[PDB]
Amino acid sequence: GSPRHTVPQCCYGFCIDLLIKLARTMNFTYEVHLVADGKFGTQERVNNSNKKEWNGMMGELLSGQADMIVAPLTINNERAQYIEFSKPFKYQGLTILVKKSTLWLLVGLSVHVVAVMLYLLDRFSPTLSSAMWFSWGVLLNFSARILGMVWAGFAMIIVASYTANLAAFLVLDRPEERITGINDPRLRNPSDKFIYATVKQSSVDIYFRRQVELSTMYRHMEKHNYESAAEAIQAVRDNKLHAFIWDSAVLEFEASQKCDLVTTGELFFRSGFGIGMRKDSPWKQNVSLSILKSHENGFMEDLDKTWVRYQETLTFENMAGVFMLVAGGIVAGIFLIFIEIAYK
Amino acid sequence: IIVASYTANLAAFLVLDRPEERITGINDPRLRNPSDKFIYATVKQSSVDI
Amino acid sequence: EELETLWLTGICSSQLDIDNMAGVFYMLAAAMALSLITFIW
Amino acid sequence: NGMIGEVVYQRAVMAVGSLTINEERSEVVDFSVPFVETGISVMVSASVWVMMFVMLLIVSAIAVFVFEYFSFTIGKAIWLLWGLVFNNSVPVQNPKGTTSKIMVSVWAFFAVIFLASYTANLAAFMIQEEFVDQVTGLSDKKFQRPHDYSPPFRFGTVPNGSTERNIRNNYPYMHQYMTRFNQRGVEDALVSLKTGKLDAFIYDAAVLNYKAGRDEGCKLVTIGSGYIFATTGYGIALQKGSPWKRQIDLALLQFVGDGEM
Amino acid sequence: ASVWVMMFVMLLIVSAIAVFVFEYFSFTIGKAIWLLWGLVFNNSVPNPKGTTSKIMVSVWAFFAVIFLASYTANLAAFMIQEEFVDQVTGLSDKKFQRPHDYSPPFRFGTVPNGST
Ligand SMILES: *[C@@H]1O[C@H](CO)[C@@H](O[C@@H]2O[C@H](CO)[C@@H](O)[C@H](O)[C@H]2NC(C)=O)[C@H](O)[C@H]1NC(C)=O
Ligand SMILES: *[C@@H]1O[C@H](CO)[C@@H](O[C@@H]2O[C@H](CO)[C@@H](O)[C@H](O)[C@H]2NC(C)=O)[C@H](O)[C@H]1NC(C)=O
Ligand SMILES: *[C@@H]1O[C@H](CO)[C@@H](O)[C@H](O)[C@H]1NC(C)=O
Ligand SMILES: *[C@@H]1O[C@H](CO)[C@@H](O)[C@H](O)[C@H]1NC(C)=O
Ligand SMILES: *[C@@H]1O[C@H](CO)[C@@H](O)[C@H](O)[C@H]1NC(C)=O
Repeated sequence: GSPRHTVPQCCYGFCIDLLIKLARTMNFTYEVHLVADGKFGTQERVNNSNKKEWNGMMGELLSGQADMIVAPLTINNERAQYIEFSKPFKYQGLTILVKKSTLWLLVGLSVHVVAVMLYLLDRFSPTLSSAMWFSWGVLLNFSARILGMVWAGFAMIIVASYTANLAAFLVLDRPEERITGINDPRLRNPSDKFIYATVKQSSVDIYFRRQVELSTMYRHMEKHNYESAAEAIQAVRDNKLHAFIWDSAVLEFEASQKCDLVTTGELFFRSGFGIGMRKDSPWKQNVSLSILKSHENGFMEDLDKTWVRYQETLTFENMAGVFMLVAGGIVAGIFLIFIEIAYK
Repeated sequence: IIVASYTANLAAFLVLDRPEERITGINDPRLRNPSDKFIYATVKQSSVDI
Repeated sequence: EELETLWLTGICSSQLDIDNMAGVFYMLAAAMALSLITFIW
Repeated sequence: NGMIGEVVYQRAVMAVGSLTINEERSEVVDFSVPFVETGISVMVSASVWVMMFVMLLIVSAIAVFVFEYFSFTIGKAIWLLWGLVFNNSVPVQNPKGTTSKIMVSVWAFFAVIFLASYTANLAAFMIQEEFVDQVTGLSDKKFQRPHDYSPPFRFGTVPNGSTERNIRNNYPYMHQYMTRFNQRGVEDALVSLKTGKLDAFIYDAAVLNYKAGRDEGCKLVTIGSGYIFATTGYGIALQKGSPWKRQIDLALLQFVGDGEM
Repeated sequence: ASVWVMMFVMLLIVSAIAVFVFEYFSFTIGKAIWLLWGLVFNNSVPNPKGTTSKIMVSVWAFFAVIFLASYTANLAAFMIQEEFVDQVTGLSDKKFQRPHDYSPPFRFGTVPNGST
C-alpha cells in the first residue's frame, strides 16, 4: 500500500509511560521509532543460499539499527537461544474472541367445535348471544355446565403445559455461541463454518507448529492469516470471522471498548511478556532491578488505572411483537365495532 | 407477587438444588482428600488394591 | 485410557405434546360419550 | 537464615523449591526466569411499567367511550382493568360491552403471558447465582482502620515472612495494626478462618487456590485473581556466576512451550 | 389412580358440609360440586355466602394452589426427562426373520470379504 512514507507522529500508551518511568529512574535519553511491518518476526529460509533468517523486530534488532525492543514480546524457547531476556512485566494467558403456534390454532379450532356442540346441546335441552359471550368468557377466563367445567379443567391444564414448555423453550435449549477453549470437538476437526484464525507470522503459529498433535489447526489457520489484529477486529465486527486465538487482557480491554466482544472460558498457556533485549550489556542488571522495583510497588496498579483497570430480565424477548399484534388487533377490531354501530 | 415468588422458589428448591447422591468415579475431589464422612473401602487382599 | 481419550470422543429441543393431547382427545371423547348417555334422560 | 543462608553462604548450589522474589534477594543471588504466576491474595469467607400504563389508559379510554355509547364503569374501570392485570378473579363488575369484553380478553391473555414472562424472569434470576465480594483488594476502605465499622475485624500474616517485608515496605501502619494480630501456623490460620477465630488472612495466591480447590464444601472464598495485589512469579535462585543458568532457562522454556507444564 | 379417588372422597365430604350449611342456614345444595370444581381451576364462571362455606372454600382453594404448584413441579420433572426410541433390541430381533413381516421392506448388509 504505502512503500516509503514515514512521518513523525505522537505515540503514547502503556509501554511509552513505562519507558518514561525508566528514563525517570536511570541516566539515559532515548529515541522512539517503529517497526516497518506488523509482524513480530519468524525464522524462515531465505530463498538464496538455503539459510534460515529472521525479520520484524528481531530482524531489526539484530541488524544493529535498533537498541531495545520495548514491546509485549512473546517469550519462548527459540528467541532466548539468540538474545537475552529481562523480567516479564505482563502476565496473561490465551483466549478466543467471539461475538454475542400451529398447535395453539388446533386448540382454537377445538374450542370452536366444543362451543358449537355446546350450543347444540343448549338447543336440544328443553340464549344465543348469552351463551356466545359465556363461551367467550370460558375459553380465556344444566348438562352443558358439566362439559363446560370439564373443558375449563382442560383449559387450565393446557395453559399449564403451555407455561411449562415455554419455560423449556426459554431455559434449556440455548445455542452455544461460546467455544469453551480448544476442547471444542467441532474445532478439532474444523470445516468452512467455524472460522478461527491468527496473526500472520506470529509466535502463536510457531507455538502451535511445535505442538504436532494439533497440526490440523496448523493447516486451517494458514488460509486466513491476517496481517494485524485490527484487521481481525474489523472482520469479526462485520461477522466475517468466528474465532480468534489471542492474549487475554487485550481482548478484555476490547470487550471494555465494545460490549459484544466476548472471551472464552479456558485459560491456558499462562505466560509472560517482557522487554526485548540485546546480549550481555550494562543495561541488563540496572534495568531488571528497575523493573522489579516497578513490580514491588503500586506503579503497576497506576498503569492499570491508566488503561487496564478502567472500563468503558429486559422482558422484551418475543412479547414486543405480541404487543404490536395486540395493538393491531385492537385497531382492526375497531372496524368491527363500527359494523356494530351500523348494525344497532 | 407473593404467590409468584412462592411458586418460583418452590420450583427452585425442588428442581435444581438436588444433593449429589452420585460420585461419578475417581475424579471427585472430595475423594482425593477424604475424611470420616465418605466411607469407601474394598475387599482385603484384593487385586483392586494391587 | 489416555490413548482412548486421544483417539475417541464420547459425546452425550422442540415442543411436542402428542401423548398429553391424545389423552385430552380421549377424555373429551369420554365426556361426549357421557353426554350421549345423558341425552335420553 | 534458611535457604538464603544456605545459598548465599555457598553451602548449596541452587534453590529449586518455592521462594518469593523481591529486591534484596535479587541483589544477593541471580534468579532464573519466572515460570508460574503466583501472587498474593486475601482469604475471606423501567419503561415496561410505563408502556403498560400507557396502553392501560388506552384500553380504559376505549372502554369508557364504548360504555358512553352503550352502570358505574366510567371512573371505576381502573379497578376492573388493573385487577384483571393480576388475573385473580376479583369480583369487580359484570362485563356488558362487547368492545370491553373482547379488548379486556386480549389484554388478559397478554397479562397471562406477561406473568409467564415474570416467572421466566424469576427463574433467570434464580439460575444466575450471585458471588458477592466484600473486600476488593489491598486498596479497600476496610484496610484503613477497622474502627470505621462497628465490629473491629482482624487479619494477620505468616511470621518472619517476605509478605511482612512487603507490607513494611508498602505500609508500616499496616504492620503496626498487624502487630497485635500475629499468628504462627498456616493450618492454625485455616482453623481460625473456619471456626471463626479470624476474619481474613493474607497469604500467597496459588496455595490458597489449591487449598480452596480441595476444601470440604468450599466455605472460604478467594478475592479475585490478583487484581489489586502484587501478582509476582516464582523463579529458580542461582548463585552469581553459575554457568548452569542458561541450560536451566532453556529447560524451563522447553517445559512451558509444549503443554507439559 | 388413587389421586382422583381421594379427591372424589374429599369432594363428597365438602359437598356434604355444604349440604349441612344449607340445613342450618341458597341453590348450592348439589351445585356445590359445580362452583367447587370450577373454583379449583380459577375460571370465574358466573358466590360463597356461608361462613363455613367460605372457610372451607378458602382451605380447599389453597389446597388447589399448592396442587397446581405440584403439577407445575410434575411438568418440570417431565421436562427434565428426555428419552430415545429403539427399534432393534439385538440379535434376537423379530426383524431378523423376514422383511415381509414388516410393512417397509428394509435392508442391511456388511463389508465384502469380511470375517463378519
Ligand atoms: C521468627 O524470628 C525471630 C527472630 O527474628 C525468632 O525469635 C527468636 O528465635 C530464636 C531461635 O533460636 C529463639 O532462640 C529466641 O527465643 C526467639 N526470640 C524470642 C523473643 O522468642 C522466632 O523464633 C522466629 N519464629 C517465628 C515466631 O516465626
Ligand atoms: C473381495 O476379494 C476379491 C479378490 O479375491 C475381489 O472379487 C473378485 O475377485 C476376482 C478374482 O480375484 C477378480 O477377478 C474380480 O475382479 C474381483 N471383483 C472385483 C469387484 O474386482 C473383490 O475385489 C473383493 N471385494 C470387493 C467388492 O472389493
Ligand atoms: C544523566 O546523564 C547526563 C549526561 O549529560 C548528565 O548530564 C546527568 O547529570 C545525568 N544525571 C541524571 C539527570 O540522571
Ligand atoms: C523461496 O525459497 C525456497 C527454498 O526451498 C524455494 O523453494 C522457493 O521457491 C523460493 N520462493 C520463491 C523465490 O518464489
Ligand atoms: C546500577 O548501575 C551502576 C553503574 O551506573 C552500578 O554500579 C550498579 O551496580 C548498578 N546496580 C544497581 C544499584 O541498580
